[PDB]
Amino acid sequence: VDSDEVGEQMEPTFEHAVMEIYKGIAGVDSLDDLTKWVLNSDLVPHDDRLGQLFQAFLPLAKDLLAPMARQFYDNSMSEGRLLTFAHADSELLNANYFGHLLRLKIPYITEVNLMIRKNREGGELFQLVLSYLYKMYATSAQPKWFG
Amino acid sequence: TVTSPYAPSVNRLMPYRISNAERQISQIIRVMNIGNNATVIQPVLQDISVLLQRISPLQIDPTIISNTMSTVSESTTQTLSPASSILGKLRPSNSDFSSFRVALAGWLYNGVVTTVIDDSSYPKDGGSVTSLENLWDFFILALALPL
Amino acid sequence: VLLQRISPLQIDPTIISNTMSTVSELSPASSILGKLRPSNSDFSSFRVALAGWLYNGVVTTVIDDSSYPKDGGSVTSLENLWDFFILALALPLTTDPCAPVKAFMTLANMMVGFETIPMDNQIYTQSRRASAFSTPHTWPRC
Amino acid sequence: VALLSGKYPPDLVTNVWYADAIYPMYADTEVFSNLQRDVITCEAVQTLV
Amino acid sequence: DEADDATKKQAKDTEKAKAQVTYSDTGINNANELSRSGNVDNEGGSNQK
Amino acid sequence: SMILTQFGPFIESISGITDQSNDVFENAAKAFSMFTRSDVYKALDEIPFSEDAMLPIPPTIYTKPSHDSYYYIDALNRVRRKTYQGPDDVYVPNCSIVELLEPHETLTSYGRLSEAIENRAKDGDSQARIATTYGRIAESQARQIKAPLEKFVLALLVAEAGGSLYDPVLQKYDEIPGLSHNCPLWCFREICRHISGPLPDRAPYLYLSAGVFWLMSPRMTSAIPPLLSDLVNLAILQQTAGLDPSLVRLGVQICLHAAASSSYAWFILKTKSIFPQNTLHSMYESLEGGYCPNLEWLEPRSDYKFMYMGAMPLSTKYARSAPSNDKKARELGEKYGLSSVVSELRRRTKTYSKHDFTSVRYIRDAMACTSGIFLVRTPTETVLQEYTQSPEIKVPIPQKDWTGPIGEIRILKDTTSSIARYLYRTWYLAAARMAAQPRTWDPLFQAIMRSQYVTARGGSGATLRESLYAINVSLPDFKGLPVKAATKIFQAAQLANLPFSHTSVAILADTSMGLRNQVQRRPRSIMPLNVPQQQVSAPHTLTADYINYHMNLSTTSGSAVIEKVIPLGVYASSPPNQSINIDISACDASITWDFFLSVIMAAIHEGVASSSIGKPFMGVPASIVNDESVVGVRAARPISGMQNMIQHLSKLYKRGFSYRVNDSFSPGNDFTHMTTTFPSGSTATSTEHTANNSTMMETFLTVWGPEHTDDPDVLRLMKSLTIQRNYVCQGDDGLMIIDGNTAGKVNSETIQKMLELISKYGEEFGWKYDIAYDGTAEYLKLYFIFGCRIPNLSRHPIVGKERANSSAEEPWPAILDQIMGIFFNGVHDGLQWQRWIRYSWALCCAFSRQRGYLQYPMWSFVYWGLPLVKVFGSDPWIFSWYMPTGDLGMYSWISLIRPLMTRWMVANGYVTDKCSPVFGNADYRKCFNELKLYQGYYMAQLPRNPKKSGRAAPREVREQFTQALSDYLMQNPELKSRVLRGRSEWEKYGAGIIHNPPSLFDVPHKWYQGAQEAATATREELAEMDETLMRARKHSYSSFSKLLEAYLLVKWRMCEAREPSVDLRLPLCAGIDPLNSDPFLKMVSVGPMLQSTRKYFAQTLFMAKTVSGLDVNAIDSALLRLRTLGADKKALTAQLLMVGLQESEADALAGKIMLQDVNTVQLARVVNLAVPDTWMSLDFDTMFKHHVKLLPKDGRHLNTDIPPRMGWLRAILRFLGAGMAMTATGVAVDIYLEDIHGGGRSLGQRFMTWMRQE
Amino acid sequence: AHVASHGLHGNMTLTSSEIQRHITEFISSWQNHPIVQVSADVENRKTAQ
Amino acid sequence: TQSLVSSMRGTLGKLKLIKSMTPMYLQQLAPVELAVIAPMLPFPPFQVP
RNA sequence: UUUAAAAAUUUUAAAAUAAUU
RNA sequence: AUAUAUAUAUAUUAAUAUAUAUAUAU
RNA sequence: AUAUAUAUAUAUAAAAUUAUUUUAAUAUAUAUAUAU
Ligand SMILES: O=c1ccn([C@@H]2O[C@H](COP(=O)(O)OP(=O)(O)OP(=O)(O)O)[C@@H](O)[C@H]2O)c(=O)[nH]1
Ligand SMILES: [Mg+2]
Ligand SMILES: [Mg+2]
Repeated sequence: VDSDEVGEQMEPTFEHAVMEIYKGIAGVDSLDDLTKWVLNSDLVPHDDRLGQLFQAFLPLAKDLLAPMARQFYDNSMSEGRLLTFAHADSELLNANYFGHLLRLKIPYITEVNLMIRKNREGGELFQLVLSYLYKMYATSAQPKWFG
Repeated sequence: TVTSPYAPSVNRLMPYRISNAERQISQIIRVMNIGNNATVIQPVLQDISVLLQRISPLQIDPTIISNTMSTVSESTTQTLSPASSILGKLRPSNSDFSSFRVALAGWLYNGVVTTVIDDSSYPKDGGSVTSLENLWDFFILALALPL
Repeated sequence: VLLQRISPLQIDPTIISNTMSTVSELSPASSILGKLRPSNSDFSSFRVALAGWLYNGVVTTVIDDSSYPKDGGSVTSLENLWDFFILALALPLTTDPCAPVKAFMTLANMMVGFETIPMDNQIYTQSRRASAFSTPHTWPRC
Repeated sequence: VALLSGKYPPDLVTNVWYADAIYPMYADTEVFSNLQRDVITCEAVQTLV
Repeated sequence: DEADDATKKQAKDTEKAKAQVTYSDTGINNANELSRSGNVDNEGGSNQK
Repeated sequence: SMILTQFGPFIESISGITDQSNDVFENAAKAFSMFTRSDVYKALDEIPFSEDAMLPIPPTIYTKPSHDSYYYIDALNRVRRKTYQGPDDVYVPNCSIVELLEPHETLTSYGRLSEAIENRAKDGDSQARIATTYGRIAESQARQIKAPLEKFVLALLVAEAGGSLYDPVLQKYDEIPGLSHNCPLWCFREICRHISGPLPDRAPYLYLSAGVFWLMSPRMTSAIPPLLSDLVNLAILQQTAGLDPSLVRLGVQICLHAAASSSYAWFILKTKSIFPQNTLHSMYESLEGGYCPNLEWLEPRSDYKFMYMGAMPLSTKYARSAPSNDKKARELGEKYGLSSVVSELRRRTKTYSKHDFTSVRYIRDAMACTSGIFLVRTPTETVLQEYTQSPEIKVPIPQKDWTGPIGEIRILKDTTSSIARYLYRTWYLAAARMAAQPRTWDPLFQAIMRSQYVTARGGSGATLRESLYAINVSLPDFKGLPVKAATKIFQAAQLANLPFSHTSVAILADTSMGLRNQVQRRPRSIMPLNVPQQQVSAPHTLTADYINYHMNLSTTSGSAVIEKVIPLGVYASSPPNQSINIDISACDASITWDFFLSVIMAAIHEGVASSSIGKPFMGVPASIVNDESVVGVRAARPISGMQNMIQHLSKLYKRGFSYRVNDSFSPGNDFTHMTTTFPSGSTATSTEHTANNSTMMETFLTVWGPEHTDDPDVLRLMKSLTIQRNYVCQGDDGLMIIDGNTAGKVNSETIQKMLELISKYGEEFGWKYDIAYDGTAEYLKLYFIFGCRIPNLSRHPIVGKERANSSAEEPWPAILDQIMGIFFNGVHDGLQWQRWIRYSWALCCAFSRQRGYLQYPMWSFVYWGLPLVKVFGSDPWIFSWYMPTGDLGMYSWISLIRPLMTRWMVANGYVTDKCSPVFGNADYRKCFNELKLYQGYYMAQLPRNPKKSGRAAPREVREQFTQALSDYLMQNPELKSRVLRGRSEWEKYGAGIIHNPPSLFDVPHKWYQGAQEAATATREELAEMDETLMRARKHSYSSFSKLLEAYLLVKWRMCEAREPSVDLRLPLCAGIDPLNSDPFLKMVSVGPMLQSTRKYFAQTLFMAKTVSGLDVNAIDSALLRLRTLGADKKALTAQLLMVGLQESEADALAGKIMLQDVNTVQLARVVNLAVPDTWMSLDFDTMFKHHVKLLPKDGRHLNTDIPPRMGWLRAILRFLGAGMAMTATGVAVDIYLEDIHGGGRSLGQRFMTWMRQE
Repeated sequence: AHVASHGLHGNMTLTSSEIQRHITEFISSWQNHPIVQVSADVENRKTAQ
Repeated sequence: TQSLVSSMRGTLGKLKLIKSMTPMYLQQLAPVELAVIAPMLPFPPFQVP
């Protein structure tokens, strides 16, 4: 099961739902201005601005993604054993996931792939800020070596 | 410590200063409005009493008297217990310990209020030096009168 | 624990009961052991005090605050007499330098109202705690 | 019984105690308004006379 | 009001719920300070009309 | 007419007219038994109700839709409810019930679920499963009572037939309206009528042991059982509590609106706060006067010592200043159509402007009118609604504030910018100080903590077994044992000879499910953790305990509630002071790994490291693990046993828990569910919750408050508060006292702003504080306003009894305990004393006979505590309920009547030529046998539970079981060496003085029995109890107990009324006012409880701690038998060794035993005289000390003299004085010793022979 | 007390008469207490002034 | 009382001559054990006079 | 010369009733 | 005739669900 | 592949605080006294 499947099956999909998050900020007026207000002229965004953004990103993840996943993973469990991926253990914990929960990790710098790959929804900067938000929604625990 | 500003003012108008005659006259009037009643002056003493209790760092507990008395040795085969008699007659009736603060607040008013000790506190129609429970009454009155 | 596997001594508080159980008769024969005892502290504190002798440069064993007569002795009492006796026996085995002045001021506190002595100021009056002392600057001139 | 049994808290520092026990009663200003009443009382008495 | 607004803007600029460098409610007594409002004109009279 | 013609003598007897007697009692009980439900509803038909009880009933209550549209089926084959409004509508709906029933064979108008539907559902059909789930759940909702409602209604008619009563104190008949103004009875009768219709059978369903049979009528629904239970409760409360009939109407209206809605329990759950929100939380917007208590809290606040200092008058400045409760209350009232009721309450409340008895009675009446039903729903709905909640963590700990891993744990960097650092510091210091204590390193403490959780209650041993099976490890089964199967004793016996690395795989095993309903709250949930999971969670609970008891020290756990917790509310609600009520909503679901458990585990893993460097904890090895906390270094570092356990516990907490749900109400639901909610069955639960509560509040006030608020007022308010002087918490709930300064009550806007700061503080790390600031106290379900406790009568439903399963109830005589409990619950709530006593008389007959019959004489009920009325030709209503229960109570009520008691005997025949010292010449020995006094007095003392006999298991397997259990208990060589040395020393010295000296080898022989009696009783034991009761009834008795005989030699003298101990104008408990004469006089002349006087001779020789398997009785008797005979001290030391103590510790205990001469333990063991339950609220300590005088009134007598070496006798004398004084109605009086027949020395010798014979 | 001392103290039993006796004895003390004598809850015009 | 005074004096007199071996232990065997344990020890002694 | 203070310990392990988290 | 206590003696150990096998019918 | 009757076995429901009540023969026999 792809990692994006549980978020793609929504009328406004999840990433589209979070792209409209710049309205809650005090003033941004556009997604590019959001990516500029968050991290400065490299990655490692401003922690305070990232926190102000996370306080808005969180209710989208607790009230929409968790209820949708709680049904999607049940429907998937009904039709056989499947190997499912996710972006954070909190996704599989809040949505009450059954099975073995294996955290994992890769020996590379994953943040650079978010600039290498091109044809993704929203700018590459938005994909990267989204990855930061998932990493901030992560409930620190040992990822333990994908191999 | 209160603070006042130090700079060119704006010419306030705070009319709060009056002579001594204008104050003694009102004192005479409000003392004339209080003579002989005793239901007009009791609540003032009660209010000052509760204020004294709230401002004072003093506590009251009869456990001090209990522990002090418990160290004297009394015979088990007797008919009179000096330590056990004062402990009995040293518990106030209707369990009110207010009379202390009320007497302490009556010091501010001896021209219109005279705090006397109640007739019930005396030895009930003549004492007798041959009576232990009746000798503790003299002890209590002697300690309590000077206040 | 090393002193445990080594030492031949072994404590027997029944000696106290044997000695006290031959008095005919507030009862002095029922104060130290049967009453005034922590009930959970066995005698590891003893050999911890013994092991503290080797390390008076970094560690300074002192008598706990909770083993004093609780704000005044009042020698008229009996439990406080026993408390004084036990503190006076236990103090010499510690390693802090102010054990003697604490042993003196325990009785000085207990005998307030009966006997008086001149102190150094009005902060460390005779009615202080014996444990509030323990700096060499706080030993009374008297 | 009040005279015989008294006690202070073990952490009593007098200045620190009174510094915040006495503060809340000097933050209200009813005492200053109790003077204009006396002004008007004296004015009324003199006007009647 | 302007001191309060400056404190709030400072809190927003430093991205905190409460600004650390505050311009209002300092320890100083500044009850005589003024500013320029639209209440008074150039003659010194009020600006009701 | 009918009830009168049946039992006029009984009406006369219990109504204080005719002297009571056993014959009228048993005849009335006959009338109760031989009596039918049609007779009940006909008797209800005889009542000519007035217009006052009239009321418009909604007709929609009867025509209801079908159940099919309310349910559906999940993608996981789970039948679950379809919510129509909100995610709360998952309770039983209101639907028809007739189309699913098949006619019962005997009673052709009643029936249960058709077997066709059940079988078709068992085959696997959709509609059949849905219908059977609906039927079973409706039955379970209708089974939540303790007996058939018609029996309670009959008892009510019995009691009320007598009419009004005469007050011996107020000298007048009380004005309580008769049954013709009781609109609950009217609604009950009208609903039963309109449902029955033309059918002859009148009961709409008959409650039975197995299940309920529904009356087959088209006008039937599933809401009727709870509605009828509500109406019965309201009727009984109005008749025995004097509720005014103007608020019972509103209660009945709300119950009707509930029964007319979609679902009943859901409406009652959404509408549970209309009476409190409009009466208690809105009182006194305008004060004019009244008195409130003046308590003063003593200085070392942490110990909870108080002192009452009189009543201070109230004034206008103390009026209510909390924020208004108007807009929200009217919004709630409008959303559900209850706007007229809300407006009526909001109007009637604004007319009380004086803190008075009448206003507190108003609040009590307004709050007794809320329904007291046990809410019920399917288990698969509880598990799917509660366990899906997850924390809402708005400011998580940054990922760059965790070091590398050390096994399963990461450490907080010391330079963290978060707020979790204070949590980490608190738990770290607590763990270090806990582990530093040398007590936690002996085998005895290890063994005590091991045996703490080995109980006879389930622990889901199955999944443990089948998880150990998955790694090819065997386990004994012990085939043929009469012991229960699902018990932690069974698990422990299995897991004796197993290394930790084998059983450690069973730490990740799942847990079974438990359920339990409540009043006005969703059905509880439970999870029992197995033995390994309870073992590995030892450091967590130990550190939580150390925090609760030494470091933070702001809690009421471990303290007596009625001596320390009641006057806390009395102090925190008095007017100058104020109270804020803080609660954490969903506390279990808010404690997870991402904020709390990770920090706590790192803290407990680091703090223990210093003083446990290589040692094993409770049977856990000293494992190793590599760490990466330091950058650039990666080295394997040894750890301890207490750290190995934290490793395993962390790898359990990280994944969450998996619950195996299998409900017996829906066929086809046995799924498994996985949550992150913290369990509610762990040993460490209730302590860590309160530790976290206190820690977060203190870090609040010390750090987070001053760094986010700017106004000087809130800063000065948060700086003057500390958790140890202004905060009290226990588990979830909490309380924050705010003292009043000299200017009066603290300002309201500042307190509000602090409250919203607390609300913002909770959201950063998950918690959701439910804060309530409105001028009333709240703690552990105790309400207070202006220092007046207000009992919540809706929380104690008279008829309600809870049954979270489908198992049948315990057979009679098991219900008499519940009836006595009903009486006592009525006692503690201050009901009208005459009315409540009479109703309890009428109710203790209906539950007295049942099938070759066996009947209780009334004397048994008088022995259990129920106070008499008119026995022996005395005055009506002389005895109060404060008379204790048992021998003391019997002596108390006898000695007050003894002269008349004997002259009546002599006046009807009973005469003999034997001058008894007690009763003179009358022959009590014949009459009391005739009057059935001895019979009841000795039948009451017989147990009413089937004593589970051993079923004679095989010798081989039983020996193996007990041996493996003992091996589990004494696991390390040190305990075994201690006990073996003790046995050797005993056989050297103590051989002969005792034959079976107790040791740590008899613990398994008690665990084995405790596993036995957890099973079900057998018909043999039931018949045995029945025959034993019949035998004990059919003897001929010659005297009371020896203790009561010795008691009856002492006489007393009622001299003077003691001075008042509280003002007669100060309300201290709502409902206890001059209208309630006897409780008022007792309270005002004795005074409330504010002291600590526990343990009136609970002395014993064994002052140490051992395993929970052992008993204090055996060791105490052994030490007493070894100290009275005067053996060598080596015998005492050998006993204390083989009871599992260290050498030095055992010898210190021997010295203890040698001190404290044994004349006191012997009496304490021979006599059983304790303070009864009802005296807990009064000040009995000063009554013992000062107001029961052993020197009689006119001096010495030569009879009351007591020898110098018999001091224990003064104790029993003070007993008898206090009991005889408290039994009589009116005010408590000074009682003086009068005369002891025989003499002081003779009575002392009588007690001394008994003390010696041990 | 007259009628009670009439009645042969050894042969006393409970009675409404005894209840009334104790109640009157009890309420005399509360009536004669001085704070109870001089006290009130509601303010008068003069005290409010 | 004189009885209590005599009992206290007798208790002191007997406690003065209690038969304990801890003092002779401390002076004869304890220092030998400390000296025997001192060399074989992870953290050597650190003393001031 | 006779009398007398006597110990206020615990956290008491399990089974039933009631209150609560 | 019964019961209580005294000394001794003796024996003595204390509801829903599922699985398996038998039988009868299809 | 199934249905019914029978027999056997198995699984399931917790922790804590508070207060009250109960937990040294199992039985018989001889000699002693007493009560009914
Ligand atoms: O059925 C449970 C009820 C609670 N208690 C224990 O009390 C603690 C808290 O109990 P709860 O977590 O159930 O209270 P709550 O959140 O439902 O409060 P509200 O939202 O209704 O306001 C838990 O730790 C649990 O162990 C259990 O012993 N029994
Ligand atoms: Mg709740
Ligand atoms: Mg709760």
